[PDB]
Order: sequence, then C-alpha cells, then structure tokens
Amino acid sequence: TVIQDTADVYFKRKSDGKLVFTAEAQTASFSQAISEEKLKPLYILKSEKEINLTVKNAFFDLEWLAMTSERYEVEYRTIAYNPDTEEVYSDIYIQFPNVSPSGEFEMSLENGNALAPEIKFEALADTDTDEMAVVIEAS
Amino acid sequence: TVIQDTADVYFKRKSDGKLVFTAEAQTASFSQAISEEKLRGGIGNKPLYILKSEKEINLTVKNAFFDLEWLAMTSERYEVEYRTIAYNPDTEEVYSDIYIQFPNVSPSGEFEMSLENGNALAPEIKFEALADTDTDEMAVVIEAS
Amino acid sequence: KRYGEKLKEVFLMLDNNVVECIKEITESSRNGKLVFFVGAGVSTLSDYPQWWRLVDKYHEELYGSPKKGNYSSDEYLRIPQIFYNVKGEMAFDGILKDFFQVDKPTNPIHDKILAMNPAHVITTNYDNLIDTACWKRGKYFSVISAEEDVANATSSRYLLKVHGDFRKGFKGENVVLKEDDYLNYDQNYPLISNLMKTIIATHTIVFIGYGLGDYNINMLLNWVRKLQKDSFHKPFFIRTDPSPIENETLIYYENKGLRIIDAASLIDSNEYDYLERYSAVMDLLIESQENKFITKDDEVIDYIYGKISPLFALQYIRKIDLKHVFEYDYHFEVNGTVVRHKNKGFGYMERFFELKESCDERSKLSKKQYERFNALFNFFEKNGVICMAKDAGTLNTSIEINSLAYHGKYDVMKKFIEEQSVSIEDDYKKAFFLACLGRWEESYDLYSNIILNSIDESNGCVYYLSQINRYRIYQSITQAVTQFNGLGLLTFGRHYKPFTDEFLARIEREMTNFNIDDLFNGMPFEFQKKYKILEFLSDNQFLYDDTVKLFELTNKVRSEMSEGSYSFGMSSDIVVLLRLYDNLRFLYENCLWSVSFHEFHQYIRNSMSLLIEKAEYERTRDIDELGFSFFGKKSGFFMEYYDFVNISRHFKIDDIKNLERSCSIDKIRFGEQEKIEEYLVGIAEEITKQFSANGMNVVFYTQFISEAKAALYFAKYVKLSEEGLGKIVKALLFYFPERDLDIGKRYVWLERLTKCNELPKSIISIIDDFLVLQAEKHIDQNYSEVSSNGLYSRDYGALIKHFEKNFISKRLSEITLCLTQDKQKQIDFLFKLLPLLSTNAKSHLLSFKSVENINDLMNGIRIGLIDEFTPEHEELIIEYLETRKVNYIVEKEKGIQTFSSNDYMSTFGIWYFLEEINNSKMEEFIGMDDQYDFFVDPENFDYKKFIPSWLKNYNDKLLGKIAGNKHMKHHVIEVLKERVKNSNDKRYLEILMNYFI
Amino acid sequence: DNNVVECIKEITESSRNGKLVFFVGAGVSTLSDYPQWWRLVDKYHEELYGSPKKGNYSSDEYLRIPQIFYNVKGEMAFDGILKDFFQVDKPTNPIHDKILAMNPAHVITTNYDNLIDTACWKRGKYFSVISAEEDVANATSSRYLLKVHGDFRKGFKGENVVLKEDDYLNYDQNYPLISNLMKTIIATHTIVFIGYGLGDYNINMLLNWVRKLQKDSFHKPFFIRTDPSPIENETLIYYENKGLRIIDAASLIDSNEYDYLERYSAVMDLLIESQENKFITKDDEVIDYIYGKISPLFALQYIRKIDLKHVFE
Repeated sequence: TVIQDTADVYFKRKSDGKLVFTAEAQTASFSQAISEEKLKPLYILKSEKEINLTVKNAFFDLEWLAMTSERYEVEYRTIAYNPDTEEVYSDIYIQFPNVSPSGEFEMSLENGNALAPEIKFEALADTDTDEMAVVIEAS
Repeated sequence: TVIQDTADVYFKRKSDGKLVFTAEAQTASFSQAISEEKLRGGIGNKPLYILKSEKEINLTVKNAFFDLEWLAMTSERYEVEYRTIAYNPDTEEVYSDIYIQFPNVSPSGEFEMSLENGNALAPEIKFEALADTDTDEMAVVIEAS
Repeated sequence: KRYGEKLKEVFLMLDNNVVECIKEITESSRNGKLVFFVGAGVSTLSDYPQWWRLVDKYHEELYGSPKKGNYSSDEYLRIPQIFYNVKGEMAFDGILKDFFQVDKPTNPIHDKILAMNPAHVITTNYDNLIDTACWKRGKYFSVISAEEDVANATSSRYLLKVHGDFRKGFKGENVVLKEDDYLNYDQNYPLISNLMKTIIATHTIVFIGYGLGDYNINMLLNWVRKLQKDSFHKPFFIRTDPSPIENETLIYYENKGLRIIDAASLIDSNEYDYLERYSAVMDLLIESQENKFITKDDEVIDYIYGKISPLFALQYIRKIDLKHVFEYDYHFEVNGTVVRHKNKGFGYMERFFELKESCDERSKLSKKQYERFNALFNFFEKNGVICMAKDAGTLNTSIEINSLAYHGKYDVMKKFIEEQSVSIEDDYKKAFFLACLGRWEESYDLYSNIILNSIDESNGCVYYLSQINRYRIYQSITQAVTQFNGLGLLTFGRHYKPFTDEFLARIEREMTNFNIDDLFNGMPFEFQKKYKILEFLSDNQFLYDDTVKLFELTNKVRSEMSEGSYSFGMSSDIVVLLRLYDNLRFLYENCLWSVSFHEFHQYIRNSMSLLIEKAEYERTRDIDELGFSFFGKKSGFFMEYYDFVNISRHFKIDDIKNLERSCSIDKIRFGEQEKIEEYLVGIAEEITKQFSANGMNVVFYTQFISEAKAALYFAKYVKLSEEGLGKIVKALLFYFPERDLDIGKRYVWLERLTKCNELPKSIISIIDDFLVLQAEKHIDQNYSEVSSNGLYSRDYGALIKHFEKNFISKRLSEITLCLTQDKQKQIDFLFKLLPLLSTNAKSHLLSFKSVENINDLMNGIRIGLIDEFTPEHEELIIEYLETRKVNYIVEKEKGIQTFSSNDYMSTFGIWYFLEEINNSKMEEFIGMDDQYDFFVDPENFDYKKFIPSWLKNYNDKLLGKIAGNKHMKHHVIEVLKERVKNSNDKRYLEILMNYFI
Repeated sequence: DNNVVECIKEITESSRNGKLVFFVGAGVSTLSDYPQWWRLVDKYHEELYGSPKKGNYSSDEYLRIPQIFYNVKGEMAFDGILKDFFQVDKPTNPIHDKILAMNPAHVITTNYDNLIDTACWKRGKYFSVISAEEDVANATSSRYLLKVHGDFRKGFKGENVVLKEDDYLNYDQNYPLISNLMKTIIATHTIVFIGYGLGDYNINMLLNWVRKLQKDSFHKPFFIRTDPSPIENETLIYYENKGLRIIDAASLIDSNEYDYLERYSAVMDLLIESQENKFITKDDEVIDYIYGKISPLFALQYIRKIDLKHVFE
C-alpha cells in the first residue's frame, strides 16, 4: 500500500562512466521563476527552472574511494505504476547526466546518533541545453 | 515597551453585589459567522429581510484569585469589569481609562480535567458572553475621561 | 590498523575459560560492580620508577655498592628497613622524593582502565597517574590513602590508594615500602583495610599491573580462605609477563582461588613488549563490551532468546524502542525494517530471519531451538517487526489494534468492573477502566490495592506500571480537586465533593515528596537491565522523544508543502502516522492512565492536524508533466474509524473549527461508517443514560463532555442510520446539559447533523416535542430564552418549516387555545412559533396581541405576519430613530457605543437601500452610524468605514443590489479585491467571483 | 533544643544526599507488637525451673536461660519455642515507611522479624537483605537491608538468628563478614539508632568498635531515643562522651509513658517536615538566603530567567 517508488540511483562519473555510489531516492523538487522576464516582439519564455533532488542511504563504490571540471551523471531507476494497473512491467528510466554535488548538508554537526548522510543535488545546465533532465518510457 | 495597560478583571455575582474572583485578562477572540441553517436556509421573502447574523465573544484570563467570602459561603449569573487604560496612537499613555463589562458571562473553560504531570500555575479560564432575545450582545464599552 | 583485527583473531580462538572471564568482567562493568586492582605493573608501563631501583639505591648507600644479586621479597623489604633505621627517615624521605617525584603521561592502559566505568579503583601504587586518569574522564573518584580519608569521601565512588601515597608529602610515613610498614599494615591502616575488605567482598575484583605472587594478593587469598565456601567471587588476575604461564603455575594459582588471564597466551609479543600485552588484554575487554559475544549461526536462536525472553512479559512495545534490547545493534524502523546499525558477529539476526524464510534451515534447529524460534517469530509479529531491511519487500501499513478502553465502550467496562478479578493484571485493567469511567476515587484506591498485590506477587512490570498509574491518578485527583474548589463550585453553584475531604487528606498523606523521575531508578537491577524499554515512561516529562519528532516532521512536511516536492518512499507524513498509531497502541493497550493527560492531547491533536492538512494540500496540488510521470492518481488519506476516534477524543471544539475552516475536511471521504456509527450511537447512549438518570458522576461528566462534545461535533461527516440519527437527536435535544451545551450550541450541532443527513418525520416529531416543551416552559413569566449564540427555539421551528412545507403542531395550537391575558409571556413565545401552530390557534394569538413597539414590530415582521410595511410601522421606526438620535447627542458628550441598536439601525438602512421603506426621515437620521449612511446614501457616505464583516457577512440579494449601484460598486470592489490580495480568503473570493464580477 | 535542631539539619542533609542509614533495634518491632525476647525468656525459665524467675531478669539471665534451654532440653526444643512464639505476623506501622521516607541507602538492623522487609514491600524499596555469611557474596544490590543478627526467612530456628548467649559471645567469629560490612557502613554513611536502647549489648559492641579504630575519623552516629520520659542528664552526658548524637523526642513532643507510636512518629516527622521546611525568619535573611542561592550564579556570564526555578527550589 505504501508508495511503490523506491527508486534506485546510480551516481556515475560522466568523464569515463565509473560508478561513484548508489543510493535510494528520497525527494525531487521542481520550481521556476519569472522575475527576470520583467524589466516582447522578440518573445521569450523567461521562465528558467531549477531541479533540486535528494537521495538517502549512499553506499560508496570501493574503486572510486581507491583511486582517491569533474562532471557526474545520475541514473534514476523506477518501476512504472498506473491507476488502471497498480503495477506495470515497464520501468521508467529517469536520468540527470548533468548534476553537481550540491552542498547543502554543509557540515550538519547534529549530536544525535542517526546515520543520515542525505545528499542534495542540483541539475546543472548549459547554453545549448536548458536543463539536461531526460525521461524515457520502456513501454 | 510591552502592553502597559494591564487589564484588571473583576468577577462579581449578578444576583447580589459580591465579588467572586479577580484575574488578569489575556486575550479576546471575536467571532462572527452566520451558521443558522448553515450558510443558506434562513427566512427569505420578496419584500422581507432579517439580519440573521449571530456572533460570539470569547475571552480568556489568567491568575484568578477567588474571594475569601465567596469560597466561605459556598440560574446564577455573573458580571465582568474589564479595566483597561484607553490608550491612543497619538497618546499611548492617557489618564482616561476604557471600561468594558460583560454582565452576562459564564465561568467555563476547557482547562478542567487538564492533567499536567507537573501541576501548572496558569489556570487560564475561558468565558462566553451570554445573550438574550432582547439583548443581542450585552458587552458594553464606556470611557471615563 | 590491524591491531583490532589481530585482537578479534585472538578472540574466537581464546580458551573458553578466558572468554568466560572476559564476559564476567564485561557484565560486572555494566552492572557497576567492577573494582580494578591496579598494581605497579601498570605504573611500569608509564615509566614510573620501579621499586627495585630504590631498593638497589638503599643497598648502595648502606653498604657502599649495589648487591649485584637478586633481592628476595624479604630483601626488597629489609633493605629499605635497614636504610630507614640507619640513615634515618630523612634519607628515606630524600630518596623517595628524588626518584618518585617525576611526572608521567597516563599510558593507554591508564585511560582504558577508567573507560570501564569501574565501581571503585584500588591500587597499591603511590603515583597520582590513576588520579589524573580519573580526573580527565569527567567522573570523580574520591581518593582514599589515610584513616582520615576513609571518613571523608563526598562521592560514592572511591579511589582506594591502599598503601597510601605521597599526596600529603614525599615521605615514607604515608607509604608501605619497608619491612616495618608491611608487617604493621593492619596496625596503621585498620579502617582502610576494612573498607578494602568490604569492597572486595561486594564488588568484582580485577588484579592488573600485578605479579601472581604479590604480598597483598596473598593477604587477600588468606582473607578469601576465611570466607565461607562458595561465598566469594574469584578475583580476576591479568598476567602480562612475556613468558607463557606454565600449566603447573596455572593449576596452583587457580587452586588459590584466582581467575587469572595470561597475556602471553592471548597474544605473541617480544620480551620487553609489555605495553602490547597490557593493551591486548584491555582492548580485548573494551572490544567485547556491548553484545559482542555472538557464539555462532547455530546459537542465533539461543542468543536472541536470551536477549528477548524477559521481554515476553510486555504485551506490546514500540518498535523504535526495540533498539535498546540489543544495545543499538540493530535499528528497527517504525515500519519494521531491520536496519543494521552495529554488528560484529555473523548471523546476529540475519540467520534467524533466514530461518524464517527457509523452512528447511529452520528444520535444522533442535526441537528446543525450533520452539524458541517459533516463540521469537510470534513475538516479533506481535511487535510488528518486518523482515530484515536487506530483504524488505513491499511493506503494508496496517492500523495498530487497541483494546476496549480506547474504544467508546462504557457498559462493557462496567461489566468487567463488576466481574471477579482473576489476577492482578485483570485488577490493573479494572482500575484503568474505573479511571476512564470517571470513577477516580475507586480507581485510585483499587490501584493501591493492585500495588500491594502485585509487589506481593513480584510482578516487576505490572508493579512499575501500577506505580506510575497510581502517581498519575493521584495527580488526577489532586488537580481535579483544585479545579473543583476553584471553579467547579461556580460551574454548578455548589461544590461537588465525590472525593471526600478525609479521602483527599488520606491521599495527600499517603504519598508526598515523591517524583516518578526516580521511579525507574528505584527498581531492581534485573528489571532495569532487561526493561530499559519502560524507562521512557519513567520521567515526569513524558513523551521525551515523540513531541520533537512530531515537530521536526511538521517542519519537513510544511517545507514540502511550500516548495511542493514530489517525495518518494516513506514520506514524513507516513512516519508521523506510524509513530502516532504505535504510541496510541503502546499506551492504551498497556493500560497506563497517561492516555487522558494533556500531553497526549496535544500530541495526537497535532499529529492528526498535520495529517489532514497534508491530505488537503495533496488534493489541491497541481501536477507537472514530470510529476505525472513520477506518479499519477496517487494515494490519499482515508479517514478510517480509528482516525475518527482519535480526532473526536483528543480535539476540542475550537481546534476542530480551525481544522474544518482551513482544510475542506468534508471533501476527504470517510470509511468504516459502521464502526463510527456504533461509536457515535454509543456516545449518545452514554449521555442519554447519564442525563436521563438523575444519578451521575460530575467527575465523569467533566472529562467525557468534551469527548462527547467533539465526537458529536465531528459526527457530521459520517453517515448515521435512521435509528442512529433518532438516538443522536434525542440525546442532543433532551439529554445534553444546558450547563455546557447551551440552547444555541444545541441548535447548531443539531444543524450540523441536519446538513449531514436528511431529517425523517420522526426527527420532525422530536423537534416539535422540544418546541412544545419550551412553549409550556414559558408558563413562568420569569422564564426567558438564554443563549450566548443568540440562537433560539424559533430556530428549531424554522427547521421544521424548512423540512415540512405543511405541518401543524397541534400541541402548540392547543396551548394557544388554553392561554389567557395573564399568560402574555407564553403568548409571546407561541407567537414566535406562529408558522407551526394551527389556523384557529393563529386567530387566537392574533386576537391576544399584535405589534406595539420596535421590538414587537421586529417580532411581528420576522415571521412576516405583516406583508407590507405599514405607515405606522415606518413611523414607529422613525420614532425609535429619534430616540437613538437624542441618545446619541446625549451620548456625544459620553462615549458612544452600539451593540444591539446598531442591528436595528442597519436593518432600517438596508430596507431604505432596498427601497422598501420610502420614509425620508431615514435620510434625516443619516450620520449616527457608518452603516446607516453607507446604506441610505452610499454616495454621500465616506467609503472608508467598510468593515470586514460587511465585506464578508453579506446577503445574496443585498450583494446583487450593491453590484447594481455603480457608486458603491467601485469602492466595494476596490477594497474587496485589495483585501483578498493582502490575505487570501475563500469568503472574499466568493464575494468577488460570484456576484461583483 | 538547639542541639536537636542541629541534629535535624545533619540527618536531613544526609537524607537529601542519601547518606542516611538507620540502625533499627528491637523497639521498632515492639511497636508492631511482635513477640519480645523477654516473653520467650519467661517461657524458657518456666519450663526449666517450673516457674519464671520472680525477680527481674538480668542480661546474664536473659542470655543464659535461652542457653540453658538449649543445653538441658536440647536444641530442637529451643527451635520449637522459637516457632511457637515468633510465627505470629503483624502489619508494618507507619514508622517503617516514614523511615523509608528519609530515602536511606541502607537499612541496618539487629531485628529478626521482617517488618522492615514488608514495609519496603509496600514502599517498593529494594534493599538487598543480607542476613548471613553466604548472603554477603550473593548481594545483588549495593543498597542493603542489613540484618545484623539475621532473621527467620529460611525458617524459625535458632541458628538463623543471633539469640542465645553463645552467639553474643561468639559473634565476631560467627559474623566477621557482616561485621565488616556493618563497620564500613558506619564508617561512611551517617547513622541513626532507633529502638536500639541505651545499654543494649549490640549498642555496646558498636560503641566499642567505633571507639577502637577511629581517631576523630567517625561520623557521629545518631540515637533517636523513643522513651516514655525525657532522657536523664547523667545518662545523656555519659553516652555522649562515648560518642553519639542522642535525639530524645519526649521533650520535643509530649507523650505519656505508653505513647510509643506517638513519639516514634513525632521524631520521624521532626525529621521529615524539617527537611521540607525551609526556615527563614529575618528580613536581612532575605538577602542572605537569596545570595546563598545566587552565589554560584555570579560565575556564569548570563543565565536565563526561566532557569532560576531550579535555583530557588
């Protein structure tokens, strides 16, 4: 009955493709702003976006620790689920090949004995691509 | 800096001129919403219009000190003597005081049955101004120069 | 780095005897029974001067050269003695100072010793290294080195520096160094010797830094020989010599009665690697200090049985608290997943869970082991424990089940209360039921009875629960008596004393100067060790965890709302709900009286308020295309029976009003209508029984009226049966106190149930019975409607008229035909109910009286007897407006105010604005009130007195007329759109959308 | 009396810190009407000599006649009389719980009954009841309900309790371990003698023990005296010289000869209410007391107003 979206995330190095760490999805925030639009024959949709994410239970790849402009990719793995069909064989693949290790924990020194290394992420962008986030349907 | 018009509240018996208890006022919530027949269902005719507005005044006071005589001697009605200073924006300190009274009031709150493992010292108590068919709201305001 | 790995390799190969020694040392440390005997061997590691050095020095001074030979034990004592008598004590003092006055660093062993939290520490050393190691750790050991010291010790913990030291001074008089000192030990240190002996007898002994053949060791062995056989715990020796202890040596020194551990056997090291051996022993102990002794994958069932077997007593406990059982070795999340938190040995529980998954592997268990596994598996299901988190599949969240006390059953509790109590557990539940039923005096006394009976039966658990329950009910009676004597005498008029004054005095004298903070502290050591789970209840600051978890989860859910994040997995709302239900079950099913206290009120209130708020938001939330991709048609928040019970009990009227106002709770579908209908009809039956019968309990009344008040108030949402609706209305109109629910509250709650479901003709009969009763009640002229809300019985008649287009209240008509002129008050009230009474009776009332003044004009025009505003009626309004004007100009000198006159004034202003009254004198009275001018002459009226009530307390036809007038429309729309912009309100939004634009 | 209020201060301070321990004598058991040893002495003498000693019994008699019964009639007869007399049970008077109201770390006593045991049963104070040599090792709790002379928990028999003459004469060899534990409890915790009586053999040996090894290094034990009349000057001074803080509640609270429970409760409440009764009379005492509570506060740089609740109790 619980939300059946225990998505698995693979954090891999875009530079070559090595696996950095794997975690379990926690949240994903989507927001936009249009303040800059204010100052259009040459109309422009001045509604930039910012995709914030967070993951939980990060397990670091042994080799990535071993060896230790650096870009990283995120591969979200989720099973498809419909109202008509509670469970769907098809799996939706979400990927954010361009992210940053968003600093937001920022040395949270809580004095409790809780093993919560939540990692925040920011989906980076470029001139050519407004935002790298990509979706695909297995069906 | 903080509110400097501490409201002295005197609670007296209505049948006889005896003081029941004295406390300190803490808030007053004034509620006004039509609920007769919910939002729709009141009497309505073409040429007729009746104001079906029903409003309730809620109060709460703290630090109640009950009169020794009233404890000793112990349909009933009780009054109030909200005693605030009548301040203004032009003058936040004024010799004149604002006198509010609610002759129709029922000492009744929700703090009864409240069990705090550690006994508290804030016996805050609620009040509800009773009304009458003749008197829609009995609360009265008067300012003494 | 691999020192710990090498030591855990040493472990799992240690001789069983050595392993057992280590275990006993461990459990002694946990129990606070450890006493560490610290010899000079530990001081040797710290470089502290060795005694042989001073002995050789004395030999040198005495005979001019060193011995160049082994000093025997007597020589080690004689040489200092001869030197003391020959050179005098001055030279002894000098050499003592030169050698032993040297600071050292506390070696790793010094720190590891104080890391065991020893009950006391004994040492035959004269250094202050142990003192500094004690001070740095934060604890405080009271030093003892003299007869004077034994008397002076502020703390229970003592640092017993036997054989004195040099803290008083660097002199031999305060240390045992020479034959004279050792021989007369008892002479000079009698009290120290006795304190040392008792400390040895009571607490576990650990010889470290010592030699197996030391003098004090032998003295203690003569003392343990004096002890009765099997009345002494074998002291613990830590051999650190590089050479391996011989078998003969082990046999002999065990025969002496010593549990000796030999570092050479444990670990290999060089011949001068003393520090490595000491550290090996001590880090072995420290390593296995918390649930590290896991035997094997065949002992999994056995291990977990020993860990859990004492826990079978409790019927159910929160899964968050299951961490304490294994010393945080495994975190059981609220859902039930076994999140591995800390473990060294394999198959701690994963083997057991595998046995659950694999039937054949379970079959490999011994029959004893199979039964133990079965019992453990049953207990874990009873606690809700879900399979290992590593293999956790989809996890269903089911509502926690509770007992009848939580339910709204009241006759069954009396049934039990009259029944015979088989065991003290039954009597404990009985006293809980008495407390729930308001019978707090009988509940308290019966709780004292169970206190005595249980502690007679040594039910440590039930005794603990009964202790706290007795404290809670004591507090209940004390506070309730306070509120009684303070206000309850005012609430009814004469103070009730169900709790007799002598009974109060006896209770106050029975207990005092006691706080439950130490309730857990006073219990036996087995109880405190095995049942730390119940320490959560110990303190007076109950809910020492759940409240702040609720707070931070609110913060997280609120942030989720404002930013609108598409959460995954167990969201914060789900963990909030799991904590809510687990706490409700653990309390109500366990029978603690705390369930009714205000802390739980706030906790449950805030839990369900947040849950419903999130239920509203997720409905209104817009979905982005990527959001829809993540999920669509997502799960909502079903309001099952349990939710209705929780909300109804733990909320009050105002908070439910706030919840309904903010959150459109009516949209939220409810379920389990059968059980909630049973609960509601049960509450109605309870109030009907309590008020039908003159006999009742004020004590039960105060507690349960709020419960009944909220439950009936929340009853609107769920559907009732015809029988249920009839019982509800009859319990409300005829058996609900006027003391708390006045006539107006009575009407409005009736109206809530009316909106809920249509009122059959039986309910019409009930309302008519109410109306006729009020008509007859006004036989007294003194009688008059009293209701704070201003909602009267004429409202009830209006409901009948709304439901039934045609219905004659024949009883009211008959009453009319019976009235006379003397009964003018009954006449007035029956006039108020004119639409209900018949035609001949209507003629009766019309002949009796009619309009005479403004009040009576309002009365007449209200039901509408007058179809057209007569010239006389408008003229009378003009006359009362002249009265208001003269009173205003008179009040102009005074402080002008309007509370009820403003109602009539606004009505006339509206009628003039509606063009109903053409009387132009209305315009002459312009200016006495802002609303009057706003209505009669809106153009002239200054558009700055617009009250928020005017802007929201509106009328639909009045709204249409306002929208018609452009002059008023411009200002009203400007201010209204402004007001909604400043603060988003539904009512202002509907003013705006529906009519103005 | 000024001396008595001083004792009150010391005893209540020890109770505050849990340093207080109570030596309970046979007198407390007398209040609950437990059978007395001299009734048993009369029985024994009646059986042996055919009738009880008409004259008052001496301590030598009090000890020997039980011993004579042990010798001529045999041990089993001794145990039989023990069983017939001491098998009766009575409830615990409030004085036991009031003794526990002081919150003692240990309860030392020479009694053989279990009235304190039942009182802690009601009050739920788990003192590990040490009553024999083997009981020393198995001691589960640091707290001790130390039965100095043992009790009949195992059974009503002579060996289980120090009753006859030999036990008093051979006590040291018979109970060296209990002697040690007792000695050290007297060494560190503050002590009170109740129902012990002035002149009892036990109080005599305890006074000898304290005076032997301690040289201005003992905590003066207290002797709450529950006697029909106020203590006599000569006896009080003599016993004080031995070293003892005797608290005689007869003068503080008036009581007739047989008002035993009355003065027991009187002294017990003198302790109980005094610790909760913070005496402050003078006006300059306002500054003195308020500063005695605020003296430590000067060190801290700033303290919340709310936190001052714990400062002034």
